[PDB]
Amino acid sequence: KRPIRLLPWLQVVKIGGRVMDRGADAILPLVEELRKLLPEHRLLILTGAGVRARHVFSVGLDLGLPVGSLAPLAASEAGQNGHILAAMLASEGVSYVEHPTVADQLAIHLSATRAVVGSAFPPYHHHEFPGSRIPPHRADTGAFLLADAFGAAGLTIVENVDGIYTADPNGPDRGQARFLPETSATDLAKSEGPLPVDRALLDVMATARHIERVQVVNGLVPGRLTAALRGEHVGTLIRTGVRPA
Amino acid sequence: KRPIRLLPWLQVVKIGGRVMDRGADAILPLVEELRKLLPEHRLLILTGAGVRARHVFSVGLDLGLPVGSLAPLAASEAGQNGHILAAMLASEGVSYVEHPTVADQLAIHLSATRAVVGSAFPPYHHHEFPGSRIPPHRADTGAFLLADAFGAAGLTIVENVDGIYTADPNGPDRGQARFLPETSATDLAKSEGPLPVDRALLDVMATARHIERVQVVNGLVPGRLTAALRGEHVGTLIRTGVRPA
Amino acid sequence: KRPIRLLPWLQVVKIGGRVMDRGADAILPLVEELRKLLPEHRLLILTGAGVRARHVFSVGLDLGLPVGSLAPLAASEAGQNGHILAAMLASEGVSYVEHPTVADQLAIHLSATRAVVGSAFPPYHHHEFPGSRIPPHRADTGAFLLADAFGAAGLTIVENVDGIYTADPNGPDRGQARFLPETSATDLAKSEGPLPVDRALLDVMATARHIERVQVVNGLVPGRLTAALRGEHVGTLIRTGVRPA
Amino acid sequence: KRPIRLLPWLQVVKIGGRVMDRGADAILPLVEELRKLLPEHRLLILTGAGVRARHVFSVGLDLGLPVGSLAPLAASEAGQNGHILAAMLASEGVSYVEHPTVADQLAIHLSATRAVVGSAFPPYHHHEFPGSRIPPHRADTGAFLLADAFGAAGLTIVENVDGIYTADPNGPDRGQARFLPETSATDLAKSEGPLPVDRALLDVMATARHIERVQVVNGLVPGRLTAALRGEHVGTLIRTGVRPA
Amino acid sequence: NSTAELEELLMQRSLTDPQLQAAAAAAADFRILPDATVIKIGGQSVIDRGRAAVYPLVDEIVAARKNHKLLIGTGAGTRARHLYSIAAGLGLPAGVLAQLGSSVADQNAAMLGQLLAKHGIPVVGGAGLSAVPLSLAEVNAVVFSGMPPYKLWMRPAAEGVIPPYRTDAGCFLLAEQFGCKQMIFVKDEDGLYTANPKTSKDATFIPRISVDEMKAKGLHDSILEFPVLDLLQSAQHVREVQVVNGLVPGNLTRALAGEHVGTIITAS
Amino acid sequence: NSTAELEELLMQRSLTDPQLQAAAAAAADFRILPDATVIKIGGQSVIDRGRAAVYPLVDEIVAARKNHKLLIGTGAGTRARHLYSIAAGLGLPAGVLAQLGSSVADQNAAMLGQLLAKHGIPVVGGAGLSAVPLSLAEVNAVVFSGMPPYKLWMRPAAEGVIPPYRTDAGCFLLAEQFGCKQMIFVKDEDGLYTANPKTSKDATFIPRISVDEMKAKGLHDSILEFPVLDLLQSAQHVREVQVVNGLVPGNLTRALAGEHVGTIITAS
Ligand SMILES: Nc1ncnc2c1ncn2[C@@H]1O[C@H](COP(=O)(O)OP(=O)(O)OP(=O)(O)O)[C@@H](O)[C@H]1O
Ligand SMILES: Nc1ncnc2c1ncn2[C@@H]1O[C@H](COP(=O)(O)OP(=O)(O)OP(=O)(O)O)[C@@H](O)[C@H]1O
Ligand SMILES: Nc1ncnc2c1ncn2[C@@H]1O[C@H](COP(=O)(O)OP(=O)(O)OP(=O)(O)O)[C@@H](O)[C@H]1O
Ligand SMILES: Nc1ncnc2c1ncn2[C@@H]1O[C@H](COP(=O)(O)OP(=O)(O)OP(=O)(O)O)[C@@H](O)[C@H]1O
Ligand SMILES: Nc1ncnc2c1ncn2[C@@H]1O[C@H](COP(=O)(O)OP(=O)(O)OP(=O)(O)O)[C@@H](O)[C@H]1O
Ligand SMILES: Nc1ncnc2c1ncn2[C@@H]1O[C@H](COP(=O)(O)OP(=O)(O)OP(=O)(O)O)[C@@H](O)[C@H]1O
Ligand code: MOO
Ligand code: MOO
Ligand code: MOO
Ligand code: MOO
Repeated sequence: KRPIRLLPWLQVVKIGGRVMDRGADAILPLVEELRKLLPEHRLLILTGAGVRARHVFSVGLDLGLPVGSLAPLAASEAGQNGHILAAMLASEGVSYVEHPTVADQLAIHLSATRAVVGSAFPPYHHHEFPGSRIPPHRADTGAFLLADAFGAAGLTIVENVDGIYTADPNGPDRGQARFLPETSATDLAKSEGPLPVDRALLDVMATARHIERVQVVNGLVPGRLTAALRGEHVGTLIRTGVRPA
Repeated sequence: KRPIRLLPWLQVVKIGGRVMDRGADAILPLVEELRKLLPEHRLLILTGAGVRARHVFSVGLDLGLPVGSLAPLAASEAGQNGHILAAMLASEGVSYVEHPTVADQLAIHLSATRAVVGSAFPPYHHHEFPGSRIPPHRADTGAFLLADAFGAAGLTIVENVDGIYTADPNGPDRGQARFLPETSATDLAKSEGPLPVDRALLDVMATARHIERVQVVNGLVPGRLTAALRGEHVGTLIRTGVRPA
Repeated sequence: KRPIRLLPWLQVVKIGGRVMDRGADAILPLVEELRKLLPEHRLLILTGAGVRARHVFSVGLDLGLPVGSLAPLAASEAGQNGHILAAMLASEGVSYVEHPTVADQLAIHLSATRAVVGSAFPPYHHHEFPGSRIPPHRADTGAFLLADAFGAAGLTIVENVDGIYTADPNGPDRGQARFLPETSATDLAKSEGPLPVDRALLDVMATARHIERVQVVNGLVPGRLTAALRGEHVGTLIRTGVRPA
Repeated sequence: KRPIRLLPWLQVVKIGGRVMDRGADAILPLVEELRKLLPEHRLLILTGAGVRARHVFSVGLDLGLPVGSLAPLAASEAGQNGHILAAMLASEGVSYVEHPTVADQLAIHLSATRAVVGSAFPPYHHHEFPGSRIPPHRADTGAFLLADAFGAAGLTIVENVDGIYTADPNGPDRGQARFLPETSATDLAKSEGPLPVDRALLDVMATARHIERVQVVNGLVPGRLTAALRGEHVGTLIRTGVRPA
Repeated sequence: NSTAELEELLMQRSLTDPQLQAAAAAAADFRILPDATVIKIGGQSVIDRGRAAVYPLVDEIVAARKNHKLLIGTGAGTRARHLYSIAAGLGLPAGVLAQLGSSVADQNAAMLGQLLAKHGIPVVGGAGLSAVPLSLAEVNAVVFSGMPPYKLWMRPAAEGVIPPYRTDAGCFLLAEQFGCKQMIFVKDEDGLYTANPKTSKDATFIPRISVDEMKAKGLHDSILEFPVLDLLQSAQHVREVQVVNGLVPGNLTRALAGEHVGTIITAS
Repeated sequence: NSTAELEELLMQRSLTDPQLQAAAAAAADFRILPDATVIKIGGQSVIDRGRAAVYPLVDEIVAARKNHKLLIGTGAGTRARHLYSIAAGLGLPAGVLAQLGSSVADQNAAMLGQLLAKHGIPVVGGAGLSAVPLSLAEVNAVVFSGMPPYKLWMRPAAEGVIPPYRTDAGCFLLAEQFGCKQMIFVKDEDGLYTANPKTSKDATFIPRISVDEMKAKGLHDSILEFPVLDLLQSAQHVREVQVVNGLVPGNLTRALAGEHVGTIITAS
């Protein structure tokens, strides 16, 4: 049978780095929404990296550095977004916690307080996999690996778009981009073309043990994160191909 | 007069490594018993090392290593048992905490949550005492040093046997092994022959300042740990020779 | 406009190292007063260094060491006073926390428990400013930098004197020493002569963003700290020259 | 010696009924200020009666009813204001509690939650004192009787005016009305003319055992209640003539 | 292709974008420690066997480091299998078992490190890496624990809870990350055979084979962790590995001298 | 003046006491690393520019460290400005922005460190300092992040929330603390001019100037963080600094050889 759930009452929320990149205009409403959710859910909030990681990839690739050097450089930017978000929630008892604390002491920290913030990037560091010059295991992938290892009640991915489209809705082909309210990880994995989630997220969904669905929602629209944490369908649902016990 | 009690409301429970070595068959009932005790007591749960430490002693002694090299190698195994036990209790808000946190921040952690798990081995490390090639200050000894330094309400040692006998009840002479419901540390120290507790435990009991008695009980019998934490006599009581204030 | 307040409900209390230097006679009543305050306020209690830092300055200056070597040596003594004070409050759930925890996880720790203790010295370390051979950014200065960065409700400085006088009331000129119930940081900065607070405290008050007044009170008089935390005037008030929003 | 303090860490806040009478325009900012204070103080918030009590006095006096009939009729209106204020704070865990609960179970309720709301009127009911046809022991008086009996850290009276003036600042003589930043209860008692506080408040201040000062502040100015609870002087201070122990 | 084209894509496209991925592939390729060799010392196959296996290898390491820069990683072995057994029986997930196994590799690095300390060779960690550059420069060798750092973020295997990336993968990925010139796995068999030589009596020795040939022969999971074979086919810097018998005196030395002892497994 | 007089004052007077302060000033003055040079490599002016700026400087560092002991600190650059912008827009205070900026300087030290690792040069930290004495002794150079450690205890500027003590100040204070013989700021301009040469077309080059002269000329906040100028006037050990163009091949080398390239700024 499947492994037990370590924290079955946990909700994991991953905040895209590009949401953070919009500054106060996006962050202040999101902080106010998170504030209202604290009495409703036990939250692990994990931040991605955003545009600064693109800059350090540009410099690092120009210097020739390998993918295991670029992975911790990008992870740094996700940690900085986590410190910013936690500071905004400090008066509610929320702090940023480091990766070892997440891996080993999350239960005591969520007993102390209603939510903690950490980095969504996983600590693959210099042991990132080779093949692409871009680190594959990024923020979407790390947040899902954690949520599934914990057996959490859900993972919600909060982005600057409504969900997944058939083409980049901010890209060259944005005119033929059609919104997908629902999809499976296996169908996405067989498509080519860009996605708002790591391609490695689809691979770890194939070996998942607990989480059956992950919703991608627009954090720039107040109320969508709240609705998603109640299971309401307000973005794109990704079916992992976990099947019930 | 004697030193103050730092945490007079604390109960310390040491879990023998060989209980953990029995796997789910022993661990699952013990976890269920611990779960029920969390609302009754403030617990520091400390794990011993068990058979893996015997293996690393075999390798280390075969390589010639001194007792200060073997001590942290065994301590590692007690930390691993602590991570396993804490994982099973994570959904109750229980986490493993490192030795510095135990020494300096136990009060805040037991304010956050009902119980924490740590390693019972003390951090003697490369400064372990010479004389025996086997590290003397092991899990029973470390747990007692901590409980007494804190001025804790009790220390209960949870083993895979009912208590102390006149001979190893799993050993060659097991036929003449008689159960001892009660003994003193000074009488045990004058005996030769094996015990289910570190011999150094008897030495630190002689210099103890607070804890008057320590009960050894069978963790493979559901309900004995619960009864021992209420002071019921269900295993072997060891009198430390602390005398009342 | 001014920066937000991170922890607007926080009260910061700095305990002079020389209060700690008096031993049980001063510490026990202060601990009993702190115990009674825990249900009234959310406290960050920060200890100074006292006479041991004078000794290590004497040795370090005799060896020729520069001001960036002396600064962490003095900070050590403030950390030791913090460990002593926290031990006395352990049974109330109070622990000492390290500088990184103060800077990054204070919110979760004050959610776990009513008060934490840390070092008042700031981590300037080998990057202390040159000019004086005595480290300028000491315990009063660090505690104020923290309280103001957090936007705390107050900072109270607990000393072994009633407040600020016109001369050292334990010094050669103590006969002409007149008590000052109220003063401004700018007026003190223009005076020469010794003070019971760091001169660098007056400089950081000039750039402060939130805290308008800081009270210096006698911790050797039971009840004064309690009264000061309610805003009662029982020592010397220092006006920072923050002006209201 | 004087009686012990039952709840020495309690802050009592009395909200004038006429503040409540202004509706959302006054209530919403006050609720937002109270929300921010909940993590800073343990609050007993007590509401007065306002204009509806004037209406029921008009009807009751027209029917000839005695002062012991009018007293519980006015108290009803203070209870209604308390239910309104508590509803606005419900999502913060705040509820209205009845007079018996205040008198007997306040400690457990302030352990459950950060603040509770009750009626400021005391339960004199049909045993109100004769002499005036207007019940003398009203909301200011009841709140002070409670705060002093508990030995609370303070009582703050939150009104629709800045404090006490030499004449009614909304009345005929408002042109000669001079603001009084500080006064004593004994000096007010010897004056004739109207006040923003019950005259019986001055009488119970003369027999008080603990509370030395009570501040009257304008709840229509955001931030004044917050400042008053830190002891800042932002309205009229009334000295009770309790003198220190 | 140009720096500015790559920077524009990096700013304007998702990292998932195939066009970005392809411009990133054309970037220059810097090797961090190109003159170093990574050696894995097996936990079950060497260190668990005690003095008779470890002492001759210590002597070879000490002799080798005069002419070779060495990063020596340790395996885990029988204590990790015991931990995996306990934890799997409790239903714990692969990410928890991954943390447990690392502690056993750490133990083994500490024991090996103490035998090498008098020759100046440190166990690294603490600093992670940057104790590595100084040590390699001065003493020509360092000892490290071979388990990857993934811990709770370990991807699980398709079936079961045993962590799929263990100490063969950890040592391999470090060689690949540093761009080392050579990767040697030190085990307790001469090399790869057509069957497990401990189970099968007529297995045939294979001196050289590619990953694809190994898969076509049913040898995906034999003398190396099978994910390592896929990592090798993806690698930029280490495109072959050598498996040698550490129980044969001098085998490590001879492999470092370029002798074809053992089995060479090629990415293609 | 005597040891006993100083000890008596240290025991009996506040550290604020002018008489104590003056006896402390007469103490002996030990330089910890008097033969070392601190070099700051600019974040925006060098590392952000990639290979064309960094690779020639790596080559100079490698050549220089044969005859010179070097402590090489990194700046932060455009990613820190982005973080400052986000955080300032949220109303966060200078002490929070200080922590954010340090992470960017750490990134830059890691990237520079990886290009130098094969030459034995470590990135230090972890140990803080005492990896420094051993590395300097053996390999003649170390890389460090240039941001001061003040973090949440950063004093704010008179106006605004940008941390006033950044990587110019961090590197300067380390040179001053260690009593180093020389402090070189490596930027992207030849030195100080009478105006910003990127904004003004007819600015005039200044080979040598004192802090007071710079203030009298409106140049308090130009090519160095302006607090550094005040730190320099207070310094005990480093009483002048040199600003050179790292984009000119050999400029660092020539500055280490005593050539007057660039601008020398004197405390008096
Ligand atoms: N098919 C698609 N559907 C939706 N968005 C897409 C698609 N292809 C590309 N995108 C892009 O993905 C962007 C979001 O993913 P991106 O990695 O850029 O940011 P992020 O998730 O905030 O970053 P991080 O991974 O650091 O958290 C969107 O703004 C959108 O333009
Ligand atoms: N006189 C004795 N009475 C009872 N048990 C004894 C005696 N002498 C030896 N023993 C043995 O002690 C064993 C338990 O102690 P042991 O050190 O082996 O395990 P542990 O306490 O679980 O290990 P750890 O110290 O790592 O926690 C028992 O199973 C028993 O066989
Ligand atoms: N003008 C003054 N008014 C009041 N006290 C003064 C004055 N000048 C000097 N002092 C001295 O300052 C002393 C307290 O400051 P000091 O630095 O000595 O101790 P502290 O604050 O306990 O130490 P730390 O800074 O390590 O916490 C007083 O005991 C007093 O003698
Ligand atoms: N001397 C005075 N100074 C200040 N206000 C005065 C004075 N005399 C009369 N008042 C009036 O007192 C009013 C407030 O007291 P009032 O009893 O009317 O309301 P309240 O306290 O809100 O009611 P309740 O007692 O039901 O809580 C003010 O609006 C003001 O006009
Ligand atoms: N086809 C094969 N050829 C050679 N050896 C094989 C083959 N198939 C399986 N093996 C087994 O694999 C073993 C080597 O892998 P093993 O995991 O034991 O080494 P290790 O590196 O010591 O592991 P760890 O370090 O994880 O303890 C050999 O002892 C051998 O019995
Ligand atoms: N009077 C001046 N003379 C020369 N340069 C000036 C002057 N005034 C301003 N500057 C500017 O200062 C810049 C150097 O400082 P800058 O902060 O860019 O360097 P940096 O050390 O790379 O910063 P960081 O490391 O903080 O990113 C030059 O590019 C130049 O445009
Ligand atoms: O990071 Mo913590 O580990 O709030 O006791
Ligand atoms: O120190 Mo912890 O290990 O704030 O829960
Ligand atoms: O960080 Mo602590 O120091 O989870 O109580
Ligand atoms: O029933 Mo009580 O008597 O909600 O504390």
